[PDB]
Amino acid sequence: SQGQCTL
Amino acid sequence: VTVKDVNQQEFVRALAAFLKKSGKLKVPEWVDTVKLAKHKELAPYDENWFYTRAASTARHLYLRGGAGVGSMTKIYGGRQRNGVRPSHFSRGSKSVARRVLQALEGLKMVEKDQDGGRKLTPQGQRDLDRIAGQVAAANKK
Amino acid sequence: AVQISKKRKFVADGIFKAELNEFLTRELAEDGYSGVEVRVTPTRTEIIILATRTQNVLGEKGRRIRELTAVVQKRFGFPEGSVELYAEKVATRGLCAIAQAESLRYKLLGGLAVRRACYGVLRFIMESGAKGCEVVVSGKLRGQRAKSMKFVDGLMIHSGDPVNYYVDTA
Amino acid sequence: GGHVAQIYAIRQSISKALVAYYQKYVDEASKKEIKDILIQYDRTLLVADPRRCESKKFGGPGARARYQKSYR
Amino acid sequence: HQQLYWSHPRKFGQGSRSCRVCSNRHGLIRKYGLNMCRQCFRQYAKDIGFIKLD
RNA sequence: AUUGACAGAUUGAUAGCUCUUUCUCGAUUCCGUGGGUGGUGGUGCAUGGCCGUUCUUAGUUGGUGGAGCGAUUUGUCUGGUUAAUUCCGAUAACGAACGAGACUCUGGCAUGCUAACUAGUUACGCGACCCCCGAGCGGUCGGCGUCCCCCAACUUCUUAGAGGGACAAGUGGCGUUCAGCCACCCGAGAUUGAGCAAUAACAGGUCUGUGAUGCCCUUAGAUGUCCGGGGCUGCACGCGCGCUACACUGACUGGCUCAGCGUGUGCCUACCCUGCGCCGGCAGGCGCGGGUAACCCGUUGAACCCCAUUCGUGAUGGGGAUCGGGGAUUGCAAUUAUUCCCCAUGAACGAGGAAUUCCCAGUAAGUGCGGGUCAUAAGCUUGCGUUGAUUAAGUCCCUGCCCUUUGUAC
Ligand SMILES: [Mg+2]
Ligand SMILES: [Zn+2]
Repeated sequence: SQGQCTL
Repeated sequence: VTVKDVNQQEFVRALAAFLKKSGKLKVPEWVDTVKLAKHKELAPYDENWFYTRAASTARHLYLRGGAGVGSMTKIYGGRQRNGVRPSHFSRGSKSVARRVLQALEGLKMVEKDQDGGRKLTPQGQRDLDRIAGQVAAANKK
Repeated sequence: AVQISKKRKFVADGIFKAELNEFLTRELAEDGYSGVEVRVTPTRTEIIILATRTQNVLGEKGRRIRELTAVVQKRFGFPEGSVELYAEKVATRGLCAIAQAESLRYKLLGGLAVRRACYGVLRFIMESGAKGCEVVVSGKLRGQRAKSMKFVDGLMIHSGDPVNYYVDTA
Repeated sequence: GGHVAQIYAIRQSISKALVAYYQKYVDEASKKEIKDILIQYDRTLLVADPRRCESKKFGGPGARARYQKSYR
Repeated sequence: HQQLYWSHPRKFGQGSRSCRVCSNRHGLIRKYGLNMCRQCFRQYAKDIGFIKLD
């Protein structure tokens, strides 16, 4: 939930 | 050819060997019982350090003229490690190479300058150039 | 003084004008002192005193001026006749922020109202002509604890390089 | 300079010395081709890098870093 | 008397080195021999010639 | 009325401060009564001055209009965007203003200008040499001079004055075709770092920064001033920032090649930077000089770094804590070792559980070296360098700030 990947 | 187009390490080694072969450089009484630098923890590892350092010193004097005791001590400074405390810088020693520059004076390759310091004589410059040519010839063949 | 370096000369000189500027602030409290400009010449330097009550500065045929040249000569290591002093008047008194302060100080010494004198010294500035002003008084007055209040109107910018030279503060 | 800095200073020196000579005295068609080859290989042969040392700022040993602090 | 009063050698003394306005013996500055406390120069810096351009 | 003193005893005092002895200056003192003094004593919960944090984010105030009986509010907003109520748009707001911004400080550039012996470059007439026929427009010199000179000019490199260049300008894409965001070419650089930084809230800290200060407090057995010694470092234990290393990319020995900011002989203040030469194993000492400074240190020949030898996984020359002896250093003085130089004893230290901090480009980090401190000095601090990479161009998952909707006797 840390914006690591890019439902 | 000049001394620039030859390897500095091999030129110093060749000049040190030439000084050993001649055996006319003045040798102080304290031969192998003193340290070359203040920062060192041990005596010099190999003998003929007097000849090798005199070989390098003559090369530094060739590049830059008018160099005295204060100039030389800046050049040969060493990384002084004081153990627990942060390490600092230590200048080169004084007395030992004063015997070296008296040795060069005895061999007639240095001359006192007009304002101070020692400057290369024709005899010293000629010797440094021919050994440089021999070094280049040896490297080529 | 034939062997003096520039860096220490200007360092002693900057504190030289500062020493006189502070001393004349302490001295001419009732003369409306604002500041001093120093002209330096090899022959004979001159120093000007900026104040509003120039008549009181003279006193009696320059009694205060003549006594001031003597103490400056005796103290600051200057020979006889090497330093001369003059008195000038502030061109725009209202825009000299020091002036409105030394009027307020003597109003506080008299015992005038805190708000009325702040608005009075305020109202004196736009009639002279100014873009903005802000006077703040903080501290204790006939009571406990210390209160700070401000009195500002007009365009009054605090932030930026222009505030360095467009703003005079005391 | 330094050691890597001085080597690159000398390397860029001879490259733009050849470019300047090939600009002023010989055909400019070859001046364009040698410049194009130099740019194709590495642009740093001609450009001076803008990046310089960044002044330290108080509160930490490095310019950007901070001196490690604890609440207790 | 004269051999005891102020008989302590005044030279080479830090406290005896005191600012010419504040007479304080902590945090003296002697760059160009300025004889000026750090905070006292803080307030007169714009007067002496020092301005925080950087 | 006083002040000072030799002599013998105490006291550490060659301190008439005291005890016996007497001498010397003379209205300047002394004794009581009022009354200022001084304080690095206390109060920062009296404070004035400042700095810091909420905050270095994006947030705050009139005139005229609109909503209200009114205190007041809209102006400052569903939405999109930016680091940013900045900007764009629906819109009762329009003009504005404060704060970002903008401005100011240092480095990024023309073969642009002005002109700089307190600097260099190219040559000029030399000398020292190197090969070699006398060779060659040969190759180096920071060795000579081109301010009493005709024995030449110029500023590219060393810096000091002024001007544009980088403004999302040009192409493409996303975007309510608007603000704005990204790829790209030419470009010294397509986000280069810093100072100031709106009102106000801190019972924020400083009375030990001033002859800035209120009040109280010891004032002649002073909490003043004067001297001396002792500790501010003590030591069982816990806490912060930090340095040294736990090794082989290592360390030792010898050689080789590069640095800039910058202080450098002082009113009271004696105390500066150092060069050259000699003596000494080393800190160090002696004689001779330059610099009040682009002129001397200094072409600041600094350190891992580049090369060659040794040790080779052994708490192993490395890690070097603690102790002894010898000597110079600085001042009056070094013991309760300022520090430094040589021989010495030579413990832990196999990268350390939780649990946190700082860091995105010349960054971190290594590694030094200046200035602040100083009689002598740094393991502190601010800066200047040389070497010098990956990680991400994202969110609020954990800890906190901002905005609105806003319960709320606060
Ligand atoms: Mg002080
Ligand atoms: Zn002072």
